[PDB]
Amino acid sequence: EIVLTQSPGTLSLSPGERATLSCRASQSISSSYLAWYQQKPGQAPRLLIYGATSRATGTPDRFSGSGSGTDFTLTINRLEPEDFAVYYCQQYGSSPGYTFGQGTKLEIKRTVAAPSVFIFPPSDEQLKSGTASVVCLLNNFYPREAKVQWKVDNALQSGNSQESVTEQDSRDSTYSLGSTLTLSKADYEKHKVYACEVTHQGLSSPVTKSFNRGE
Amino acid sequence: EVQLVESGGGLIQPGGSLRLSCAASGFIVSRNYMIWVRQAPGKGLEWVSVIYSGGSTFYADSVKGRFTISRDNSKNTLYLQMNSLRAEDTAVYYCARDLEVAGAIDYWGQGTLVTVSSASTKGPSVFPLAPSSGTAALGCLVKDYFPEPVTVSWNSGALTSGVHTFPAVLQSSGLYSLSSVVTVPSSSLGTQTYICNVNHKPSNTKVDKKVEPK
Amino acid sequence: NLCPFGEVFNATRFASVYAWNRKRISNCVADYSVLYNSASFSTFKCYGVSPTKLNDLCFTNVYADSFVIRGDEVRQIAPGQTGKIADYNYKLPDDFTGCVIAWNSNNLDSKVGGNYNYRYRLFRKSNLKPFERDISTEIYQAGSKPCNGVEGFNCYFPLQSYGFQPTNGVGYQPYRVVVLSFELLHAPATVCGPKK
Ligand SMILES: *[C@@H]1O[C@H](CO)[C@@H](O)[C@H](O)[C@H]1NC(C)=O
Repeated sequence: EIVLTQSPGTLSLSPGERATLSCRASQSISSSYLAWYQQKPGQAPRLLIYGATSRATGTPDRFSGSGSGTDFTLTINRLEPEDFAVYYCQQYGSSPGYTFGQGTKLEIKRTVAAPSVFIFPPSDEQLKSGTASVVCLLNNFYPREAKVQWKVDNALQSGNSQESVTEQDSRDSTYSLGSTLTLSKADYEKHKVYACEVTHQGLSSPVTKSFNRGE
Repeated sequence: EVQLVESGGGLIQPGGSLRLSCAASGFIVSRNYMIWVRQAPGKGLEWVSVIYSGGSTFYADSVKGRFTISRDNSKNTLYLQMNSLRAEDTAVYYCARDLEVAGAIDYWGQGTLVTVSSASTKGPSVFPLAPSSGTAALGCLVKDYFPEPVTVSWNSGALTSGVHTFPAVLQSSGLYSLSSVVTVPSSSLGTQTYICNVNHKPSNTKVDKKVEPK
Repeated sequence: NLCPFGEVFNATRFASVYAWNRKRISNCVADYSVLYNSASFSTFKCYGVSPTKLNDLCFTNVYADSFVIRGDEVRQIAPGQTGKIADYNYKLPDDFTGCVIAWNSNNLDSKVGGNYNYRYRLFRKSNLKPFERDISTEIYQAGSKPCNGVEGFNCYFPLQSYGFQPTNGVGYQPYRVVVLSFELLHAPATVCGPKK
C-alpha cells in the first residue's frame, strides 16, 4: 500500500522565517489527489491545501503547496507564532483511498524566557486521605528544556515525581511545566524542608523554591 | 449554519461494542462522501471508513469486519458501529465531509474519545493548590481518575487569561492526574474569589472547589 | 457484411466515462480473433462466454460501449463492483454476459502539461442502474441551501477532470475500455462469428 513519509519530523523556526515541509510518496501519484492539513493541539485538523496547490477557503497566501509524482512540498512564508502545529499530508487517489503522512511538528522560536517558579505544599484535605502531592510549577519559559530537581531535607529525590508540559502557547510561544512529587502521609511527615530547584538557559543560576512543612 | 457534532465515545472493555454518532447540520449526510478518521493519543491520523452518497461503503484493512458505517437519512446523522474493540482502537474519532478532487476533507467534527481498556471508571478527587504569596499562582490538583478526559474551567468560564491546564499523566497506579493553574495579581487575592470547576463526564462527577490562601 | 470493430477500437478520440459511447452492432460477421490474438490489451475478461468459442456463436445483437478511465478503475468495469465509476458513471449488471477489453492509452490520451478533456462524475444522489448513462451537468447540492445553477460552497459542478500527464504512475494513466455485451432475445440472430 502507498506510504507517505513526511520530513523533517520536527522543525523549529523563528517568526518571519520560511518553513518548507516535504512529503515523499512511495509511488507516483497525480497531483490532483494530495492535500495538506494543519492540526493545532486539541482541535480537529484544518484543511490548508488540496490538489497539491489549491488553497482551501480561509488559507492565507503565505501557505503554498507544490510538487508532483512522488514529491510534494508545503511552504509557509512569513511564519507567525500561531503557525505552531502538526502538519499532515494526505493522498486520496490510491488504494485504500485515503492515506495520511505521519506528520511534521512545527515549533516557533522566540527569545529566551526564564520560568517563574512556584511551589505548592499538599492540602490538608489530601493529607487527611493518606497521601501528599507536592507541586512545583514552572511558568511561561522558552526553550522547552528545563531541569527540575526535588530536594527533601537536602536529599535529592528520584523516582517519585512526574512532569507534565503544556503545548507551546499560540500567542507568546512559551511553555509551562508541572512537576509533582508524590509521597505517603507518613513519609511526608518524616521531613521538614521541601524544595524544587530549577535549571534553565534563561536563569543565571538555579532557582530554588522551598517550604517548611507546617509553617 | 453547517456543522458536524459527534457523540457516543466513552470507556469500553476489550471485546466490547460502541456506536458513535455524528449529527449534521446544513450538510445532507446522505448526499456526501462521509468519512471517519481516527487519531490514537500522540499519533497521526488514520482513515477508518467511508460511505458514499449512493450507499457504497469502504473500510481500512485494520477495522474491516469489525466496524460498520451507516446513516439515518431522517435524522441526518452518520453512525459508526464498532465491534470487537481492542486496545489499538483507542483514539479520538472524527467524522468529516470529503470532497475528493473537488476539495479533499474540508469539514471535520470536533472528535469523540474512545478508550478501550480493562480498567474501571473512577471519578477524581479535587484538591486546592493554595497561593503562597506581584504575581501569585494558584490552582487545582485533579487526582486519581479514569478514563480521560476531565475538563477544568475557572469561575465558570469567566477566567481564561493566564490559565494553564496541563496534559494528564498516567500514574503508576493506572489512574490519571492533572493540575490546572492560573497566575493572577497578588492584590486580586483579596478582591476576587477563584473557583475551579472540574467535570469528569465518564463518572458523572461535577466538582466546584474554591481556592483560598491557606 | 463484416462487423466494424475498427470503428470502435481504433477511434481517434474516446468518450469520457460519464458520457460513455454505445455502438449497436448487427447484420455482420463478427471475427473476434483480431481482438483476442492481440498482445496490445492489458485486460481481456469475459463473463458468461468463452473467448475461445466467440468465433463460433451467434447473438441477436451486440453492443460495444467505449470510454476512458484511470488504470486503477479498470477493475470496477465488472459485474458486482462498487466505486465512483461503477456507482456513478458506468454500471454492469450482475448477470452480465460479454467481454471487457482495456488497454493503456498513455501514448494517445496523455499530454505534457496534463490532458484534462476526460471527465468522470464525482457527485450523484444515487447509484446508476445497469447500462444507465447520466449526462446532466446540474449543480450538485451538498447542503440544505438551493444552488440555483451557481457553483459555490456546498454547490459543486458534478463532473471532475482526470489529469493525464505522461509521467503519471500506471494507476493514474488513461486506459481505453470497450465493453462488448451479447444480446439473446427471441428473434433472429444477426451477429455471428465467421464459422457460422
Ligand atoms: C486497429 O488498427 C490496427 C493497426 O495495426 C489493426 O491491426 C487492428 O486490427 C485494428 N483493430 C480492429 C480492426 O479492431
